[PDB]
Amino acid sequence: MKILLTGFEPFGGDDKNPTMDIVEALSERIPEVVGEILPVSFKRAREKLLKVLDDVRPDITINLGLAPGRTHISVERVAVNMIDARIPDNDGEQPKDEPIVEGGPAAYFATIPTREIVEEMKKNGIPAVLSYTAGTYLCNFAMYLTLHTSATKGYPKIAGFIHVPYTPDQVLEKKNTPSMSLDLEIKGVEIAIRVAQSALHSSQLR
Amino acid sequence: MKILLTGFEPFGGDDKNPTMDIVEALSERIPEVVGEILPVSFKRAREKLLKVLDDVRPDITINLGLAPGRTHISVERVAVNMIDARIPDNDGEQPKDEPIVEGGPAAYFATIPTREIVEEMKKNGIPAVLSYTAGTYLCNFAMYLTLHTSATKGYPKIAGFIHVPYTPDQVLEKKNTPSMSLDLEIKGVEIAIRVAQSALHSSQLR
Repeated sequence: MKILLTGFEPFGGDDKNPTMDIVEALSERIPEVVGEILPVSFKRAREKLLKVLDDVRPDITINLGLAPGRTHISVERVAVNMIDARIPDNDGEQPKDEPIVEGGPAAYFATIPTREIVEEMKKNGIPAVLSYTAGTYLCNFAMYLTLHTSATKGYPKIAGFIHVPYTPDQVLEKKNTPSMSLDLEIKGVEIAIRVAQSALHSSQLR
Repeated sequence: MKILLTGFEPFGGDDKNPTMDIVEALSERIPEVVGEILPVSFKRAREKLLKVLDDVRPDITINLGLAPGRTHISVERVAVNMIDARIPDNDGEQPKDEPIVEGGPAAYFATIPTREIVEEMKKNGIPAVLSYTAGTYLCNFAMYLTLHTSATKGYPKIAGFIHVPYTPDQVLEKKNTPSMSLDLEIKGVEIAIRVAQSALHSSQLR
């Protein structure tokens, strides 16, 4: 089984994006994991994401993103067919009210076992919650494209998106801004991978 | 031209729901507006909502709801086919991971001119913003059923959901809880009605 784990480069004024640290950490420890960091660019991310999906043909894909300001790890359930950039991307583009895929469904539900993943994280002492909006920026963009490729091409078999809070080192000068240790974030994503992996495996042994 | 405006009864501990005041105020002021207050009950709200839609055959339906804690009026763009009650309804029912309509689309986009409505509210000094999650409780439930009825039965022609903050009288004992005057909320919803009305009329010209 091959597992694609994607992350994103820094953006919006912050010099770091912890998803890069997570992807690097887990790809190094879990051999079945293939890591790819996407640029915060609608144009370039679309090309890069679709290319890796095609080249790797992963069985499972879990997209990662940083959610500045969130307090818990968020396991996304809904990807919407909409681009509405409240801020420009790293290339300066700021598209609004444009579909991600012309004629595609208004939304796609995540296919990895989202609730099971959230409960497993909590059992391990990790603050986690289900989320019904992944935003309408690059994160939602990657989530939708991944689920759309699954629905139309058959790969990955299942997929989802996980948002993580700022790590402590990112909020030293940010008042009233929540954070979560990198170690907990890595553990949470590791749990997400394993739970999705187990779920898919058992559905293939029937 | 028939416009259906729906609201909700009090719930979750609060003894008042400002949408009732809004619906009453606008129905008395605008002849083409028919008002209906839905119970905060998945079972009874489905019954009541579908019945009123059938009896009224509105051309436009704008569902209203109270969003405790929000700072601005929220013009919803996405209704999801999911019931995930984080708290029970007034009937003690707390369904989770159940579709609203079996086989229905994962989501329905609001069809009233959402961005135009938000911008017109702002032009009139009313804090308003687009929202991509109406929650997964009774509000999203009504939003989805309304848009689903539009898509499958033809009425209403266009629809959407608008969430309003608590009114000041509701947060006197609530710490760090935002509110908005009833007068502004009524004005905002009136604007939504007029803008939607104008858009529908213009789309039927030439």
